[PDB]
Amino acid sequence: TGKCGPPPPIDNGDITSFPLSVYAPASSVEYQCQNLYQLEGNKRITCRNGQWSEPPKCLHPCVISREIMENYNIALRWTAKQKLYSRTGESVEFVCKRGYRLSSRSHTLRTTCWDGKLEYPTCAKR
Amino acid sequence: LKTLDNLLKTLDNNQKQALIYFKDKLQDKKYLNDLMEQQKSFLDNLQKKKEDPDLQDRLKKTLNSEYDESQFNKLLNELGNAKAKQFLQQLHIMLQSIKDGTLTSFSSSNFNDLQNLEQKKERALQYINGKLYVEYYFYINGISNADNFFETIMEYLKT
Repeated sequence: TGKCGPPPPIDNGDITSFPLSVYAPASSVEYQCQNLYQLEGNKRITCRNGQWSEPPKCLHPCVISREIMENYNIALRWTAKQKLYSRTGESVEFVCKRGYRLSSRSHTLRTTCWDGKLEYPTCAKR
Repeated sequence: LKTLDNLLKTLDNNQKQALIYFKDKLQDKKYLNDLMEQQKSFLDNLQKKKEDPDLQDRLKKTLNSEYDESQFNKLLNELGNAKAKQFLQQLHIMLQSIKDGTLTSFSSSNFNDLQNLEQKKERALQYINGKLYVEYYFYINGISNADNFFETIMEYLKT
């Protein structure tokens, strides 16, 4: 029979329903991520003839480092805060600190967070 | 007064309203805290890195935060008609993008602690106003020249 067992576990995520031991053919389950994690892939998985479709992933947020910002002579735009949690897929906006100009390629002041990884711009003494 | 009229003759209603807006923020003492924080933060960097003692000693003194119409007109004259119109036009776009809720920056992580668009609009407006004020009084005080004012404020006004 085209019956599946329990749907697969995913790091920092879980299914929206209570976990059953056996699943009927063409039955489906949906996933959710932990608070600051971002779902990447399809939200739903289906039991297709004894096998589940590919589960999504829950990608890590980026933690904006005060020390990196100080070493690169940058600051967060729009805020006085030097601490920020950025989700995967979101853009982070920076500015050069006063007395510094951009030394990295243009458009590096606006950059995307991806699974805990962020490329910080660099500024150098004017 | 001739050069000032020679600039105003080249400005549309959008640029003229941005001029009224900028001048209005320069007359608002509520932004003085922003200038003192910027002053302290800039002096602390120079002290830490043991750089430019002449500038540090000027930064230990009190900055002038008084508005004067002649000094305002001198900044516009030193920028020249072209840069002054580019600056007022970009100020218009920034303010319109905040008003319309279309400012791309609104989708950034930088605003993701805020629950609604009105809060986002308020953060953006209060930050732009503080930057217009800080940049003008750093110029008035001789820490930056007209060209530095232009390039620095255009970074903050980018949409």
